[PDB]
Amino acid sequence: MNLYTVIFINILLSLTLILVAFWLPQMNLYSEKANPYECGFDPTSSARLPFSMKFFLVAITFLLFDLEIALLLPLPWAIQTIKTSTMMIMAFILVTILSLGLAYEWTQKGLEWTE
Amino acid sequence: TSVKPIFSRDLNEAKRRVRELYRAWYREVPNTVHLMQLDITVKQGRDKVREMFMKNAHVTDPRVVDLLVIKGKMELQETIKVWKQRTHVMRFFHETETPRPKDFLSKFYMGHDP
Amino acid sequence: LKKTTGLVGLAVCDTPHERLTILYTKTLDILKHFPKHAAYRKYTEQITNEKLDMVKAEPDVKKLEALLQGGEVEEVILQAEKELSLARKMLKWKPWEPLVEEPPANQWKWPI
Amino acid sequence: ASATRVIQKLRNWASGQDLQAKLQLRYQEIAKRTQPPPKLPVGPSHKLSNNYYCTRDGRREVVPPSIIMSSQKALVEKKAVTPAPPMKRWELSKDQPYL
Amino acid sequence: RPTVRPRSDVTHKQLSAFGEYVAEILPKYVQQVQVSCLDELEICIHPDGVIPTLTFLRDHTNAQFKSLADLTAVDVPTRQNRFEIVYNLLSLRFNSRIRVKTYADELTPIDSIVSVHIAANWYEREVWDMFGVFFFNHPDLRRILTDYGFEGHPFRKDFPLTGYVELRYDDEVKRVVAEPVELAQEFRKFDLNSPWEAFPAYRQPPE
Amino acid sequence: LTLDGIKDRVLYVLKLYDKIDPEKLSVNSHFMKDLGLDSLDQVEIIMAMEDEFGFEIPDIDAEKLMCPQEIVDYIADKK
Amino acid sequence: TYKYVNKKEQESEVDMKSATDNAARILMWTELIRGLGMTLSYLFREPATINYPFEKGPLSPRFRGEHALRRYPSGEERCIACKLCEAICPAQAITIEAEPRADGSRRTTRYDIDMTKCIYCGFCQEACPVDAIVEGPNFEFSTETHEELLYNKEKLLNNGDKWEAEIAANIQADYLYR
Ligand code: SF4
Ligand code: SF4
Repeated sequence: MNLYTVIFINILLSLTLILVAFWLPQMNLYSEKANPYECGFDPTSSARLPFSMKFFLVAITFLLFDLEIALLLPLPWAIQTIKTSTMMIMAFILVTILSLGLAYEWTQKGLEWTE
Repeated sequence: TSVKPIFSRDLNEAKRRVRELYRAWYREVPNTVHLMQLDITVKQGRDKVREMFMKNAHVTDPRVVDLLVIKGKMELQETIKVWKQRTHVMRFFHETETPRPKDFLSKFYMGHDP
Repeated sequence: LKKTTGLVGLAVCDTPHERLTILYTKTLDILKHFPKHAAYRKYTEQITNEKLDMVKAEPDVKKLEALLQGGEVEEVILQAEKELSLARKMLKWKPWEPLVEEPPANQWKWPI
Repeated sequence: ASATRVIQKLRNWASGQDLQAKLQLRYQEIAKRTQPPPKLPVGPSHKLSNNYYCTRDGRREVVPPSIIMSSQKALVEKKAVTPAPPMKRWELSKDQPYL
Repeated sequence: RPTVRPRSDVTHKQLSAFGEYVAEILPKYVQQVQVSCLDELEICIHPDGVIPTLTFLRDHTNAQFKSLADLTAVDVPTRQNRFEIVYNLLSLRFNSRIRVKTYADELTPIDSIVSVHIAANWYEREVWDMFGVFFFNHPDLRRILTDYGFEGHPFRKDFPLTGYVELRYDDEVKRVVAEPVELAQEFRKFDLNSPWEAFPAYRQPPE
Repeated sequence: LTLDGIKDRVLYVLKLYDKIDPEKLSVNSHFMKDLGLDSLDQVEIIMAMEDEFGFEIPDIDAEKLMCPQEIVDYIADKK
Repeated sequence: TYKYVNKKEQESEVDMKSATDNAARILMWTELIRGLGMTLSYLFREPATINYPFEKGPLSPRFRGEHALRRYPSGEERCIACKLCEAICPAQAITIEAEPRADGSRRTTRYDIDMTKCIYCGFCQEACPVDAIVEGPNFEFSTETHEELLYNKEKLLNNGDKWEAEIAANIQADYLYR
């Protein structure tokens, strides 16, 4: 209940700050003021066109490595096990195959931002 | 008499280039009005394009017609891009200035101008 | 033996004597198609012949560069192939012909 | 200049270089703002004699450019020439070649 | 004489010899060759020979002028061809400078030398923008220095110093609008010409 | 070649030109002579035909095109 | 002569000690720590900032500031309506309408200097044959309207009367150079 109250208090504080920011000052709104910025000229495009990012393979690899992270994270409770040899071998194999995947992608130029 | 042409041998292909430029301007006017948030309508812009062609439409020298076509293509290119802004494309309409009247009574009532 | 030329984009270009030889002989062979009265033909034959003579005379790269005085030998090679390109372009043109048109009388009069 | 010895030692060690010798604040070694009056020299052609302007009139030494050939005025074995002798190659610097 | 420059007749003679060289290599285009008393070589050519002259001077072995320093125009509106297009070229190999002149009018374009020197792209854009001299085969020839909707070529002699239009913010239309120019000061022209001639060497013969 | 469809859609464009035809058109009515138009109005008509039929008419045949009859037969022999 | 900035003479080969030094430079971020030390030394230096409105920046007697019209020690205005300062003014910022005075002296009736048009080049004060127009040391004369920077003869004479105790001293310190 305590953490819930602190979360709600922080949310209410941020809402109070932005409500003060919006209801305190004086408003004078017109079209040239609220136009998009674009460094002092009218934008050619609509800023919603396709962007064509260059690190898409790195993003998918990040998804896979994040799930490898999720696999690796119960290690602080895994080291409390009674066997510890199969645990050590399994952790070594997991880190080794993750590193092998990273090395293969590096060799095949996956993380090189193909334009 | 005995001059060097620049694109057109005579007036016919100069008029052909004029028609091509006019087609391009006529097609580009709706896209310009949609992209740049213009107060005007599509009919007003096309009438302005016709007005500009008409005010240039008294010249019978092929070189001058070709140069007018070239300058019109440059203006059309900077309107195809958004190099020209709303102010630049609304400068064709003269919405602010009052035109000087064409009658002698008004030009006599104000100013010593012919 | 030279490691780098010092100019960016200029390759080291080993055995430069053979390359200069073939460029100069090609320049002479295409100069043989010009008219005999072409001043460009006469002067370019003089330049190419004397440079080919000194490239046959000097076998060392450094001393050959010192004799040629056209910068590095790779710069000399680039200048030779550009002269060959100019020879082709000047065969396509005909600059030895008389003047195409006299200017007006006050065209080059300064001050007005 | 008004810094303690410990702070000067820390500054010198952190910079790696001696700073009190060449500190970038000017204290007293600059010139005084009030200077003695000058007496500027007169140049040549203040001679009061043998100083006619026609003998040093550089502005009227300018002539119209000389015509080498003309399509109107002229109406028109030897070696090929160059606009100038080719530029001699620069020598590498001796105080610091840094090559 | 401590107030007069030295002359360097040696480099004057060198430039004269090279002017003879170029004039006899290209008689089809060269109309005049002159060397000034400031030791500068000018070669005035027909407009048809701009490309061959500039190519010869770009890569000829004895005339390596591979760097284009300047490309400008001079409006002299009393000759028949009112624009004098001037190319200043630099020879790093021979440490020399040459000047090549051609002429144009408002309706006679000149072939662009972008295929010879790439700086000629922007230089010819500037020449077209400021003088209205069109250039054949120029990639994206357009204005470079004037305003986007600007009309007329302002470096011409007949164009006014203040122009024809001026810009101001208008609050009714909420825009930056163009109006006919109205000066509150009216720039005062000064007749700073002495009625006595200064240089008898340039005294023109009477009409 | 759907001659009646081509004809009445061309007539639909001409009626919805909003500059001419106050019940003055015919199939063989000339633009410059009968309708009293000029080259810019003619190329506006041609561009309307392009926008209505979905194919491009070049300038070389548009300048020899003079009447709605040659519009409909040109569209017929093109399609 | 010339020198190279990035070319290396031969190579230092491959050695275990040099390899260990390069490895420690890469891993231990030695040049980054060196830059940290440099800006730390700058932290422990003394700043060059002056307290502005109380400690003004240093200047020179040649300094071009605000324009002023001077007077003779008798009180007579120095300007003699000769207009060559506006002839030499590269911005055409001066207007010098003039007429004979009541006592017949050649004086000005309108002497306007547009400070929004002036480029502060001192050509007027170096062209003036009687040291009438000067550019005194005032630079803190910023105004809240455009019109206050359109000076007339009354404003220029007021500036000359205000700053004469400093302008005369600067001209005394400077006139032997000019
Ligand atoms: S300082 Fe220069 S620009 Fe200003 S008024 Fe004097 S002469 Fe004119
Ligand atoms: S201020 Fe000086 S230069 Fe200007 S008009 Fe007066 S006397 Fe002449």
